[PDB]
Amino acid sequence: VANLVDMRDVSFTRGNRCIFDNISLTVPRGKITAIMGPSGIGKTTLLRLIGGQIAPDHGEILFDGENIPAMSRSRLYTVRKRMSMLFQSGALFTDMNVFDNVAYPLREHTQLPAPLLHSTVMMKLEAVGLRGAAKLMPSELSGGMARRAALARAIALEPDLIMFDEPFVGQDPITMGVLVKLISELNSALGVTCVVVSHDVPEVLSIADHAWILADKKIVAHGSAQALQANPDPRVRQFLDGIADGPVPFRYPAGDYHADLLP
Amino acid sequence: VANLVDMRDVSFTRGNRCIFDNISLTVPRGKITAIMGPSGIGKTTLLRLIGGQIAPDHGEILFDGENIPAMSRSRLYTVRKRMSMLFQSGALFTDMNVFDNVAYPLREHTQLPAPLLHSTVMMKLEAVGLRGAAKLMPSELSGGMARRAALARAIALEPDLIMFDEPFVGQDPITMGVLVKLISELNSALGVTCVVVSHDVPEVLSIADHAWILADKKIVAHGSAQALQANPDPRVRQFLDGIADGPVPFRYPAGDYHADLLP
Amino acid sequence: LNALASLGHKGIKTLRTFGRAGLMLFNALVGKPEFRKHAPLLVRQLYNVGVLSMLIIVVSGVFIGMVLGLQGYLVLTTYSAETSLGMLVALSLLRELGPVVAALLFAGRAGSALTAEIGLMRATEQLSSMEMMAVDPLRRVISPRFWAGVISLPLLTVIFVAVGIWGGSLVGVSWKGIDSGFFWSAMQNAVDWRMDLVNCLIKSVVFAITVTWISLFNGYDAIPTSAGISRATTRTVVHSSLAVLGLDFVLTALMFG
Amino acid sequence: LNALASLGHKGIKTLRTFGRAGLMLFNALVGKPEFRKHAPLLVRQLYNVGVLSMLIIVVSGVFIGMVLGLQGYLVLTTYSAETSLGMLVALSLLRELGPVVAALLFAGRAGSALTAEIGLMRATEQLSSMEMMAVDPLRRVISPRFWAGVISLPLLTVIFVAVGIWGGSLVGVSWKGIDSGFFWSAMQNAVDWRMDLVNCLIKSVVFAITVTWISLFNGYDAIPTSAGISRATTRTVVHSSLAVLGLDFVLTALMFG
Amino acid sequence: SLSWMQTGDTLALSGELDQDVLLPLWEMREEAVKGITCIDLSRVSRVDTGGLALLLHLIDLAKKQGNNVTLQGVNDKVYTLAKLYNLPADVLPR
Amino acid sequence: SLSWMQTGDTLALSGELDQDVLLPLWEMREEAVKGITCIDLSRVSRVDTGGLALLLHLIDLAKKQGNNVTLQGVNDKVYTLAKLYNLPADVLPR
Ligand SMILES: CCCCCCCC/C=C/CCCCCCCC(=O)O[C@H](COC(=O)CCCCCCCCCCCCCCC)COP(=O)(O)OC[C@@H](O)CO
Ligand SMILES: CCCCCCCC/C=C/CCCCCCCC(=O)O[C@H](COC(=O)CCCCCCCCCCCCCCC)COP(=O)(O)OC[C@@H](O)CO
Ligand SMILES: CCCCCCCC/C=C/CCCCCCCC(=O)O[C@H](COC(=O)CCCCCCCCCCCCCCC)COP(=O)(O)OC[C@@H](O)CO
Ligand SMILES: CCCCCCCC/C=C/CCCCCCCC(=O)O[C@H](COC(=O)CCCCCCCCCCCCCCC)COP(=O)(O)OC[C@@H](O)CO
Ligand SMILES: CCCCCCCC/C=C/CCCCCCCC(=O)O[C@H](COC(=O)CCCCCCCCCCCCCCC)COP(=O)(O)OC[C@@H](O)CO
Ligand SMILES: CCCCCCCC/C=C/CCCCCCCC(=O)O[C@H](COC(=O)CCCCCCCCCCCCCCC)COP(=O)(O)OC[C@@H](O)CO
Ligand SMILES: CCCCCCCC/C=C\CCCCCCCC(=O)O[C@H](COC(=O)CCCCCCCCCCCCCCC)COP(=O)(O)OC[C@@H](O)CO
Ligand SMILES: CCCCCCCC/C=C\CCCCCCCC(=O)O[C@H](COC(=O)CCCCCCCCCCCCCCC)COP(=O)(O)OC[C@@H](O)CO
Ligand SMILES: CCCCCCCC/C=C\CCCCCCCC(=O)O[C@H](COC(=O)CCCCCCCCCCCCCCC)COP(=O)(O)OC[C@@H](O)CO
Ligand SMILES: CCCCCCCC/C=C\CCCCCCCC(=O)O[C@H](COC(=O)CCCCCCCCCCCCCCC)COP(=O)(O)OC[C@@H](O)CO
Repeated sequence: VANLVDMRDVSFTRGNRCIFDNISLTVPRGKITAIMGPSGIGKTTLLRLIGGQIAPDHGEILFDGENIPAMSRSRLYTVRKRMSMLFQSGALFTDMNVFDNVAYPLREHTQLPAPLLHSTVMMKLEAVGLRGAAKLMPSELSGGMARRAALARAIALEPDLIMFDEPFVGQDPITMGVLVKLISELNSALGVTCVVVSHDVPEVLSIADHAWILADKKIVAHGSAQALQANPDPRVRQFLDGIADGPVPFRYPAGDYHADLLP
Repeated sequence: VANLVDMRDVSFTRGNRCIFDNISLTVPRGKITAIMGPSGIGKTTLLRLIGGQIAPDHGEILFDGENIPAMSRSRLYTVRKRMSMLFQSGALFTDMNVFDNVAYPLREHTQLPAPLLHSTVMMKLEAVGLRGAAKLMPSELSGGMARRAALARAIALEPDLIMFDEPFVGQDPITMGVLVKLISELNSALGVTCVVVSHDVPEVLSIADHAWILADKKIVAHGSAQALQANPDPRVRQFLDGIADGPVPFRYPAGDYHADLLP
Repeated sequence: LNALASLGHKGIKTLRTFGRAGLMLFNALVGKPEFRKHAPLLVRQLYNVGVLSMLIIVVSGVFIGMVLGLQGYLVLTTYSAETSLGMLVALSLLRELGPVVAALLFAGRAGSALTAEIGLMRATEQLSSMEMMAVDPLRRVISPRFWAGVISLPLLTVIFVAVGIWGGSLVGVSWKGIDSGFFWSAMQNAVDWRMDLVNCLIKSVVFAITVTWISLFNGYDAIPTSAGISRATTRTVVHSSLAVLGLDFVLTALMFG
Repeated sequence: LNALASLGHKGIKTLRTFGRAGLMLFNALVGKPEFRKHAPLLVRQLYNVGVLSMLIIVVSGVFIGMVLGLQGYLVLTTYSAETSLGMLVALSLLRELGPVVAALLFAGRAGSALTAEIGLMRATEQLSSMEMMAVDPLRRVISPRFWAGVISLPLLTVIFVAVGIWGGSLVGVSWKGIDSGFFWSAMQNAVDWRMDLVNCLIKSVVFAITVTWISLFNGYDAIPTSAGISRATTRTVVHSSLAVLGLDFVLTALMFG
Repeated sequence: SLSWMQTGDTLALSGELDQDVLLPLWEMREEAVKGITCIDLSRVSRVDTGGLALLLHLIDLAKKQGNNVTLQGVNDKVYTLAKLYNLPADVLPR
Repeated sequence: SLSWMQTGDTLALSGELDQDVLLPLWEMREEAVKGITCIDLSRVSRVDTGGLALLLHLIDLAKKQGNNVTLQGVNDKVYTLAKLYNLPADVLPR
């Protein structure tokens, strides 16, 4: 199959608020796919539909041709060894120093000796540049580097899909430059399909091959990087440029003056 | 005095880690001054030296000609009515809805009736665009808008100096576009001197009149926006562009191979 | 030795933790009365500390008085002295159980909620933004919560003793069939106003100062992270329970020794 | 009426909170034993729950036994029965004070630290990143902490009774001068192995299941914010203390009624 | 430092419209806007948000009991504040 | 699916160097690198990080008891992994 992930027509509701009415998006194999949008639309829920967590209300999510919501529990656990997820916190366990975090999925689904496990984790920690930090605890890790240590844990079982949940958020320009270099290197080597969810437009568009913009609950635009910087939609142009006023209003919906100004 | 704030030769230590060896910077009156640098250098401590909080070890901070560390407690409280500070959280009190947050310094140092206090807070809430959100609690505020409600509280007593502590961090491009419009409007009107501390380079340089780059514990560069995009220093060029490797190394300081690779 | 130098290092930083706690309470309670600004602040804190603690106090007092009435009945019925059950239940609550058990439940419910509240106000920079408006946070935040705890634990103790005596009579008179005229009259000429009622109030005021001072300081001195607040909330329950039970022995040797 | 519909709305969502708690414990304790993977995980949790609770248990047991020895001396010396002080101290600890007070201090110190720990593991997405590695977090995180609490509260109760009996003899024999041969021999033929020692262990196992199940569920079901974790930590201390004291009355009416 | 003097139909203000010195002029309402048709304001030093809200209440009072009220003499920095606070044209003329 | 056959001084591997099928070849060490001077590797399908670490341990063993060891036949995708993992030139030749 040319598409690794294929969401057909997905809907979701959280209590009574509606997120994602009838969205549809494809993730090609071997390419970096971006999903961008505003900062309250709940687009980290999109990675939990793909990951085999909370079920949709109506739709079909296909991981390499197989439907994830209509799937057994034991079938879900052996499919989840093919995909990985890097959380925004860098979700490291708070005991177990950086060596024991990376080696944790390799002590669970493998039969490797105590040598070739020391060599494998040291090679994974070197690909992200934290081989010297192998004995530090995660409380000393200065959380720009906690996302790099949780990226070495994500490539441990050699997955087919890595889902990134806001990699560039609150980060310095040097730290954003390191993470852009690492996602580009792990896609050239290893052939991994990457799905990046973010709202940092100039960093993400420098590496993505196909972007999808989720302005309202629909999927209002998609295309390449050059084909999105020429789109004429007003909702698309406000997000990609940073205009203060547009279809998302600067003023809150208020009443009128002369009733609170002169009550 | 042409300089509102004037740090002469300041030093600070936190236990035994040294921050800011011998820095010196001036803040002109009526201009927006930026202070940029990496994301672990403790540059929010710089706003607490100016604010009349924790004292330096060696130096002289002059607010309009008067030394803040050599100052009485009752003299400090009447000088602190001239400066304000916008914290990164948008430090709103968690009871007391958005009207009562903005009206809190106006019920403390003023004698205004119950009319002209309703009209003053409604004018301040309209300048930031949250007049309709006047009865919401801060737990419902969607924290891009919590920084706008805490900006209406900061302009309540008509200060001379507003210190911004990372206004653009983890924010969407539309939300960053609103805050750039508000700091530019409150400096054109009202003549306020603004001091912005950040590590978001393209947003801050679009409004700043003079930037100061704090790479190591020194004050390694300063100048205008065009005069900083032509500086040839290697430490300056890595921060302003986002290079992964340079004088701040990509690799952690490690040992060698052939001892952990082949132990 | 490298062990004696490390022990004297922890003995120095324990001294200046007691000194930071004495400076926090002195600068909160002293200077410029402000009876009109602080009177609405006292009533809101008297809701969080006092009204929200009434469920754990009323329900626990009925169960403890019912266990006392059942366990004291089986002892006294051997010696045909079961009409003295009301004297036994009332005196064992006015000493040593009314003051102590209501202070251990106050430290777990209201003492934990006070450490967690103040440490959250430093994690979100609310106490630093009050100093920038030239408002002293020690007089505006700390001191209305101190007086709300010193007022409400003596009031919660007298509710604990009242519903505990009622639960003891609910077992003795209603279930076991002791004569209710003998039950109540034996209690009334055994309970003195000075040895029993006043000594119950002295204990619950000493406990209310200690529990509230420990609980307010551990939030003010906490490390303002999400893990450092939870560590300080646990530290309140340990330090309050060791201080309530320790002071309870010293006041028992004084008042009834 | 608009009041009856709101009361039945809270009565429905209370039923499915009890159902979520029954599903959490069933899916944690049942299936595929794994005695070698979980044996290092049990020893680390037996340090956090058991070893770190020994300070509040040993110090509180000495003070409570000393108050019992001082208050029971003044009662018994009226009837010249003060050689029966050791029978009074030991029996009032093996029933109703050893089990109960050690469970209230276990709920405040170890029950609060278990709710705060698990709710922090959901706020930092550690439990969701374990499901992505195809590891069940109910068997790997919840169940080693359950058995560590069921093991360590019966062991902390027997330390509480031992240092409480020693503190009672420290007042009776050493300070007041009761004959130590009369003190210890009156205790030894009053304490039965079935009515007193076994009934102390049944109470502390029922209390250990209840306190640990409440404390693990309130962290697993918490709202994963810094204010929602502190609200769930307070909810553990209230729900554990009302359940310990409520079950203590039902077991007292059964065992000694 | 804020005094007001009336010349039949003008309410010529003088001084500074700061927040602290406006309690006399606030508690002299309905007694200073009796037959006023124009507010001079040419002799004020500077004005802030507290003083601008008092100016909105005098024009509101002198309209409900009379005409439409005109102004003059403003500093053209009272107009930058009305630009920032987004005041409509009917509560502050021209 | 990983078998090895020796021809005097070559250790021609065949199959796949996945992580699961390497426990025979790991627990046949010092018995397969006796007089080996060259490792053929021309008949392997694909290799991952677990298999590449086993290859580093065979070249290390066949150097401490003998010569410098050469290779051939590699897929030129074992070289992209050694580029990514930043392996030095003395632990993997050419
Ligand atoms: C001719 C033939 C002759 C035949 C004659 C044959 C028969 C002759 C005798 C028969 C038996 C007599 C029956 C005795 C029945 C009377 C028993 C009784 O009522 O005891 C009362 C209990 O109160 C008490 O202090 C006990 C009160 C306090 C109890 C201690 C608290 C229990 C828990 C500990 C706290 C733990 C920390 C908190 C836990 C976390 C003492 O009140 P009392 O009157 O003394 O006045 C107060 C003042 O004088 C101090 O004593
Ligand atoms: C650190 C911050 C401080 C905050 C302070 C917070 C508030 C402090 C107290 C509030 C009210 C206390 C209510 C107590 C009511 C009890 C007061 C009371 O009447 O008890 C008297 C003794 O008291 C006593 O031993 C002395 C016991 C009372 C002390 C209990 C509280 C201890 C701490 C108090 C410290 C402040 C005191 C300032 C005083 C200079 C007995 O005599 P009484 O006529 O009955 O018959 C005598 C007969 O036996 C022969 O004449
Ligand atoms: C009007 C009457 C007024 C009377 C006035 C009398 C004055 C009474 C003073 C009370 C001070 C209370 C201050 C609070 C002190 C509480 C004691 C305490 O801090 O607890 C532990 C020490 O316990 C300990 O060694 C044992 C601590 C003792 C507890 C305090 C007892 C109070 C006084 C009772 C003495 C009876 C003597 C009887 C002699 C016969 C600390 O360990 P820990 O690192 O794990 O911390 C946990 C965390 O650090 C985990 O890493
Ligand atoms: C000819 C002339 C004749 C002259 C003759 C004149 C004189 C004649 C009499 C003189 C007086 C007799 C003195 C009596 C001294 C004996 C008093 C005594 O020892 O009492 C023991 C106390 O244990 C007990 O259950 C009391 C034990 C439990 C105490 C209750 C716990 C207190 C706290 C409550 C919990 C609150 C919740 C927890 C707090 C949060 C009962 O043990 P007992 O032997 O019965 O064996 C056990 C089994 O038989 C059950 O009874
Ligand atoms: C929800 C998750 C479940 C996790 C389960 C956790 C672990 C569960 C227990 C562990 C060990 C319990 C230690 C208790 C030791 C006490 C056991 C004991 O010997 O007591 C017997 C009675 O017990 C009794 O009434 C019954 C009382 C014991 C029950 C106490 C725990 C209650 C919950 C237990 C539930 C599991 C039980 C599964 C059983 C099918 C008395 O007879 P005994 O020979 O002395 O002389 C009889 C003579 O009087 C005439 O022959
Ligand atoms: C081998 C022996 C096995 C025996 C097995 C027996 C089975 C025993 C079941 C225990 C269930 C324990 C579950 C925990 C329930 C704890 C009770 C509880 O939840 O507390 C409050 C209700 O209290 C209440 O109405 C009162 C609650 C009752 C407490 C539970 C008692 C346990 C049973 C004792 C009954 C004695 C009857 C004696 C009859 C003579 C809640 O309010 P609240 O919104 O503020 O929440 C705080 C927050 O929401 C603030 O917003
Ligand atoms: C109304 C009248 C009654 C009022 C009653 C007044 C009683 C209440 C007063 C103050 C409590 C307020 C809070 C005071 C501070 C809370 C108690 C305290 O000191 O804290 C820790 C206990 O240290 C500890 O080992 C506990 C250390 C011992 C506690 C002292 C026992 C009580 C005093 C016996 C003297 C012993 C001297 C030697 C005996 C001769 C020390 O933190 P530590 O350094 O670990 O840093 C690491 C990290 O935990 C915090 O920095
Ligand atoms: C043996 C027992 C003896 C009798 C015991 C009788 C029961 C106990 C009596 C009085 C104590 C009640 C204290 C009154 C508390 C009132 C104070 C209050 O309103 O607290 C709010 C709710 O509290 C609450 O948990 C609501 C409290 C509920 C009280 C518990 C009633 C349980 C009854 C059903 C249980 C079935 C068990 C079996 C019974 C047969 C907390 O919200 P908060 O303020 O932050 O904001 C406002 C907004 O959120 C509230 O809508
Ligand atoms: C070894 C053998 C012994 C084992 C002992 C077993 C005992 C332990 C079992 C389970 C405890 C585990 C935790 C269970 C849940 C904890 C108790 C619970 O239900 O929670 C709240 C209490 O509601 C409450 O009003 C308390 C409600 C009443 C509590 C029930 C009393 C006990 C059962 C009496 C029946 C009464 C029926 C009527 C009487 C005829 C309900 O949250 P609520 O909806 O507010 O949502 C808002 C927000 O607070 C959370 O959603
Ligand atoms: C009347 C009393 C009767 C006698 C009572 C005697 C006293 C009580 C006896 C035994 C209980 C001790 C339990 C042993 C606990 C040992 C377990 C332990 O090591 O816990 C660590 C420290 O604990 C600790 O608070 C150190 C515990 C200190 C124990 C308290 C000693 C106080 C002595 C000075 C007080 C002066 C008061 C006046 C005395 C005259 C916590 O770190 P954590 O594991 O997370 O990581 C590791 C790394 O951080 C530790 O370096």
